Parts: sequence; structure tokens; C-alpha cells
Amino acid sequence: YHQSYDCVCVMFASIPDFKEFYTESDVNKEGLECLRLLNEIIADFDDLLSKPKFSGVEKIKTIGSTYMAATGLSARQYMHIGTMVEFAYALVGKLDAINKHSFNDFKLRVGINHGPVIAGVIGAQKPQYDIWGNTVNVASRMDSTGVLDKIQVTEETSLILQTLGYTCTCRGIINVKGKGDLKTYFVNT
Amino acid sequence: MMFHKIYIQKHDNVSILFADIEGFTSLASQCTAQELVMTLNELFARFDKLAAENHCLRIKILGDCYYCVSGLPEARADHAHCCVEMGMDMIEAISLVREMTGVNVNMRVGIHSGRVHCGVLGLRKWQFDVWSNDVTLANHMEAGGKAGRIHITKATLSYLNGDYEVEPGCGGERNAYLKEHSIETFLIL
Amino acid sequence: ATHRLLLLGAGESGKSTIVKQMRILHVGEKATKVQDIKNNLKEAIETIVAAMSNLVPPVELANPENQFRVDYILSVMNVPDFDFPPEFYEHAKALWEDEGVRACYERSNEYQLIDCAQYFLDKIDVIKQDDYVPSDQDLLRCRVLTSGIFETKFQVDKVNFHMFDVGGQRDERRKWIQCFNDVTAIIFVVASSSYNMVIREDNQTNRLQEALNLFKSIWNNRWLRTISVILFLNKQDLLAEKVLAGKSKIEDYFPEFARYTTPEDATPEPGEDPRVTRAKYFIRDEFLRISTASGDGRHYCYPHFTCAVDTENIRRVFNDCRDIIQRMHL
Ligand SMILES: Nc1nc2c(ncn2[C@@H]2O[C@H](COP(=O)(O)OP(=O)(O)OP(O)(O)=S)[C@@H](O)[C@H]2O)c(=O)[nH]1
Ligand SMILES: C=C[C@@]1(C)CC(=O)[C@]2(O)[C@@]3(C)[C@@H](O)CCC(C)(C)[C@@H]3[C@H](O)[C@H](OC(C)=O)[C@@]2(C)O1
Ligand SMILES: Nc1ncnc2c1ncn2[C@@H]1CC[C@H](COP(=O)(O)OP(=O)(O)OP(=O)(O)O)O1
Ligand SMILES: [Cl-]
Ligand SMILES: [Mg+2]
Ligand SMILES: [Mg+2]
Ligand SMILES: [Mn+2]
Repeated sequence: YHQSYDCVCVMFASIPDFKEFYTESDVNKEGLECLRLLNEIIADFDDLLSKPKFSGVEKIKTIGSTYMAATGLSARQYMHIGTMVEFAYALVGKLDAINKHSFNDFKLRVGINHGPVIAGVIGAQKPQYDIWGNTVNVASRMDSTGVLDKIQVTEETSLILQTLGYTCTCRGIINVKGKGDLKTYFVNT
Repeated sequence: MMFHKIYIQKHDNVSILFADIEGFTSLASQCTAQELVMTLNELFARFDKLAAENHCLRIKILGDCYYCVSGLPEARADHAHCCVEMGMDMIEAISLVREMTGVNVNMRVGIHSGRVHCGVLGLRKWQFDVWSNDVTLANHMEAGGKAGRIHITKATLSYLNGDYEVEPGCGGERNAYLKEHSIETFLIL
Repeated sequence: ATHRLLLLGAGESGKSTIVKQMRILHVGEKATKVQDIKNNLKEAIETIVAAMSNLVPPVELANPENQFRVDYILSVMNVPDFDFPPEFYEHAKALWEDEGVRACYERSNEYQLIDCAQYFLDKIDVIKQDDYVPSDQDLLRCRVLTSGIFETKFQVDKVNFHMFDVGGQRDERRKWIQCFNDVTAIIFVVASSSYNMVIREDNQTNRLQEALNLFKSIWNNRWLRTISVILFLNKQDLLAEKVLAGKSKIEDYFPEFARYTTPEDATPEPGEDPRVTRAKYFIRDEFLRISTASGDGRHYCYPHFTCAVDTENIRRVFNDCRDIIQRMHL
């Protein structure tokens, strides 16, 4: 069964440079060794979900090398949105740790949005929980049109963040594929 | 062992099919979250059924992107044909859902054949997936496809054994990845 | 029984040289290396000549005649396909005989100069010949930057070895990871004589210090906790030559050296000058001092004094490595 929600915060965290790191040779076992590192990265991100401060974070899935998660699925009515931003900071710490031991410099590119979504399972194959909506689409666009080491949020999401004590800097108006001109902001770290 | 146990296995001689909705972000901006989900579930449930009938293993659904592979788990020399037949049934199903729903749904289909790595990554929320340059190519074949048609590569055509009539794909002129990689594409009739 | 050895270390430490010695030891092409040897030669003379006017204080030519040859070298410095006319070798040789050029060469630690500089310039008359055939030692000295991962396989008494060579420079290190999983043992190479020099990457970080930080990064790495490290303290010949010369004092770069005495269990080579003994062991201890701090038995560090360009020394130390792998059941 599908259930509607009014205020769910979605987040897409990408690693744009991974695709370039990935190569297939006889030395790296046809790219297996590269995937071995991706597995270590996802694992360190997945381990943050066990921290008491992140108990309200639900990992939906992982698209390629992008991490997708949401808060507010178990419903200062807005604190969960602020929590999502706290989780995006923690991923950076984890990726910085990986970089330290793998002699790389991978950087995360985040996009966060909030609004109504539909949650449940779809299709006829396997019971895989997921969330749909225009809110989820825009969250993803905030990632794909984002900047390395930045968290790009939408206008209303930015307003909510400010009430919570967050500084935001206007990125300007950008033409988002399918939505048109949208004013967006960068969260200040 | 200092590296997490990786649950990944390599597989040669397999086919990969990608399908994606045209203008899904534009569509989700018009109808209620319910409609989008009902329409999307009506479509993917059928695909999932068509997948089993064609010996195709559905991988995962990324919003509007649907994909599956043939030759997995167990080897099958009939692989290329399965994905081609899968595309055939898929394109037809999209038309029925377009009629009884009224929603403007159109999908591009892409196919490529080669080796893949498959299994799962991380610790939490496992989901079967595939990774390899060949899989990456299949993804671009979809992007470089045409609304309501099956876009295939020469690699895939060589496994078809000449059972389908194709025509020049010209994918190079529709997608930058296909050109830079010198890929010869075709379009099944 | 097969063993997978990985070669790690900073750029120019001697990793590729070690691999070459493996072929000369345990394993038609010489005609292609000639071009590389000539490039090293060209690169060597032009670098010394270009540094003359940029040093503080600048180095002056002993013969004003050679100023024209300097002008010559600098004009062809960036020529893509150089054809090496007999003129080049004449001018190059004349410059190498100029005392000014020599004095600048002595201060080569103040700029970036390839290791084979002196070796090749002393045999210009040999390389210039059109019937020139590179000796074993010539191929060992030839320097060519490694970028990517290369695999070499060889047998020793019916025992298999898979040796992996990688780039040591900063941008290349990101590839090492692809060889961490199931590595029998790691061979960490260090250019022991590079204490008075700085890395190419930024022109500021001390070469030996970079080696130390890099070793600490490998020894303490999260994916190499149970992997033992065979430490090759390479460039022993250049180290001794430098220590004896007395121009560059180790204590000017590594202050701690002033309070270092030779350990009791030291095994000096026959006729080895105490100063050389003291220096080579000090360097060894800077690396051991890191390996001692952590590990706790789940892996060890095996030091070796080494000179990669000496097939004699390498046959000996590699045999010592063969024993370590087998008696520890790696
Ligand atoms: N005199 C002397 N020269 C040495 C010794 N070991 C290596 N060399 C020389 O130093 C140079 C650099 O060594 P090389 O093997 O190319 O470094 P590398 O560690 O492979 O370097 P890279 O690929 O990371 S950039 C070569 O010209 C080599 O002949 C040594 O013990 N003594
Ligand atoms: C992990 C690396 C690599 C190269 C492996 C691979 O084939 C991919 O995972 C596919 C193509 C592949 O897994 C199929 C799903 C999807 C989502 C289409 C992937 C992404 O495009 C990945 O890139 C991104 C941008 O995450 C990509 C390309 O990443
Ligand atoms: N549950 C989800 N999982 C993964 N990705 C999702 C999910 N929901 C939405 N998406 C994403 C973010 C937006 C994207 C769909 O838009 P897409 O980028 O495919 O373009 P589009 O359909 O607007 O146009 P087109 O496909 O024609 O280029 O899919
Ligand atoms: Cl070094
Ligand atoms: Mg899509
Ligand atoms: Mg090298
Ligand atoms: Mn789409």
C-alpha cells in the first residue's frame, strides 16, 4: 500500500569524480578493484544510520555512486529538514576519511528539497521501498546542477533552514530541465 | 580481512536494456502525486510481468528509468534476443497505458551487450545492480534513442544472428558519448 | 606457490629500477631505449645550463666561449622531435667540461635534476656513435616516469612472483588502492640520499620527509593493517658519496641527527666509514620509529640497505626477501 506524506525532506549526494576514477584493466580485474572502493565508501555512509542523532534518517537507495536518503517518513515541526543537512555534513567527514587512506580527493555534491511524496512499493517483482513525486525530482535536480563541496537547496527549503538558524547564499536563477527558472540557494558551512 | 566482504560476481556474454520516460519532470509537475504513482505503477507492474515472460531479470527502477538484463543469473545464448523481445512488448505496453490513462507517456529504449559485474554494495538496504563500461554504454544508448523505438549497438546486433531488420541509428549525432566512443548504432524496425 | 609483491614509494625512489633488476636476474629491445637515453642526456645538460642564471648567487661560466653553446642548448630546449646532430654532442660535452657548469651541477639539489645526469654526461662519446649499443647498466640508469600500474611475472626456484610497479608522484598515488586487496607483501622504496632535496610536485616539501609521511600513511593505512612491509633504503651509493663529500650536512635538514649515535647491533660493511654507517642507520631508524608505534604483531617491517643500480646488491637483498616470505608463511 502507498501512503501520502506532507513534509518529507529528500537528499541526493553524488560523487561526480568517481565515474572518471573507474577504469577496466587486467590489473584492476576488469574494474572489480574500483567497485571494491565504492563498496567501502557506501559502507561508511551506511554506518552513520546507527548513530542516535540519525535515527530519523531513512536510506532509500544508492543510484550508481549517488546516495539517496530522506527524513520525515516516521510522521520544530521542521527540525527533520535541518537534520538532513546535518547528515550531509557527516557524509563529507566519511568521504574525507576514505580519501585519506585511498590517496584520492573525492568530493561530495549535495542537493536537498522538501514537500509531499508518496511512499511504498511499486511493480510486481521485489518489495523495494521507494518515494515518488515532484519533490523527489527537484531534490535530484539540486544535485545534478550543484557545485562540489556545496549543498544546494530550493527557495522554500532555504526559508525553513533560516528559521532553524541556517545561513544561505543565493546561487541565482537557473533553468532546471522540466521546471524552468528556479531561484536556488547554497547552505553556508 | 581488512576490506569488507564484497558480494559481487563477474559475467560475460550478457545483454542490458534501459528504458526511460521522456519529460517525466515536466509530467510530474502537472498531475497530483497520486496520479503519477498510479500511472507509473500501472506501467512498471506490466513490465515486471513481461520481464519474467522474456527471461529478463529486472534490476531496479530509478524514478522513471527502468532496466533489466538477460544472461543472468544463469548463462543463456539466447540473450540478445530476450532484450529485443522485451523492448518489443514494453513499447506496446506503454501504448496501452497511454490510452486508458490519458497521460502522455513515452519511453526511449536502449540495448548493448558485453560483460557486467553484478550483486550488491554497502551494508544497508541491499538491491541487486550491475556495473561496467558496457552497462554505462547501454545507459547512453537509451539517452541517445528515439521516443518509442529500440536503439541497439553493433555489439548487440552481432548476437542477434540476423533475425531483426534494423536501420542506421545515427546515435553519434544524438548523443556525445556515442560519438566520442566511435559507436555504431541501429534502430530495430 | 605464488606471491604478489607491490612496489610503493615516492617518485624517483627507484621502484622501476627494482623491476628491471628482476628481469636481469630472473627472466632486441635495447634498440628502443637508445632514444630514451638520449632524452635523459639532453634533459640533463639543459637543466644544469638553465639553472646557472637562476641560482642565488648565479653561477658563472669559466670559459666565455661556452656562452655561445649555452645559447645553442637553450634554443633547442623545447624542440619536439630533436634529431641529435653530431653538433649537439660536441656542444654538450664542451659545456660539461666547463668548470662553471660543474660548480652549478654540484648545487643540483637546489633545482630539479635527474639522477642519471653524471652517468650519461661522462659517456657522451659512447652514446654519440651510430653503432651504439646500451649496456645493462645503461638501461638501469635510464629514467622514464611511470604512470599507471604495470605487472611483471618471474619464477625463482619454481616459486611464482607477480610484481606490481606504480607511479610514486602525488597524482598517481590514487591508483595504488587497486592493488591493496590480497597483496602478499609490500616493498616500500626510499631514496635515502634525497635528504637535501625537495619534491618536484611543489618544490618545497623535503624529499625524505615526503618519504616518511608516505610510509606513515602506508604503515597505518586501514586496508593494510595485516600486511608486512619490506623497506628498501635505496640509493646507498649516492648517500655515502654525499656524506663523505661534506657539503650538505644531514643535521641541516634533520636536526634530530645531532643526537643520534650508531646502535650497538650495527653491522657495517667491511671498510665502511663510520660516518656513512651512522648516516645510513639514522635514516633507517627514522622509518623504524614509525613502524614501532603501531601494528601490535599483526604485521612487521623488514629493512634492507639497497642500491638498485647494482645487480650484485639486488640479487643478494632479494634472496633475503625470498627467505622472509617463505619462513613467515606469507
Ligand atoms: N645512483 C643511483 N641511482 C639510482 C638508484 N636507484 C635508482 N636510481 C636511478 O634513479 C632514477 C629514478 O628511479 P626510478 O626507478 O625511475 O624511480 P621510480 O621510483 O620508478 O619513479 P616513479 O616511476 O615513481 S616517477 C633512475 O634514473 C634510476 O636509474 C640507486 O640506488 N643509485
Ligand atoms: C560506479 C561506477 C559506474 C561507472 C558504473 C556504472 O556502470 C554506473 O553505475 C551505471 C551506468 C550502472 O550501474 C547502471 C545504473 C546507472 C544509475 C545508470 C549507473 C550510473 O550512471 C553510474 O554513474 C553515476 C553518475 O553514478 C555508473 C556510470 O557508474
Ligand atoms: N525514486 C527515485 N529513485 C531514483 N531517481 C529518481 C526517483 N524519483 C525521481 N528520480 C529522478 C530525479 C529526476 C529523474 C527523472 O527525470 P530525468 O532526468 O529522467 O528527465 P526527464 O524525464 O525530465 O527528461 P528526459 O528523460 O526526457 O531527459 O529521476
Ligand atoms: Cl623517496
Ligand atoms: Mg530518468
Ligand atoms: Mg617508476
Ligand atoms: Mn526521463
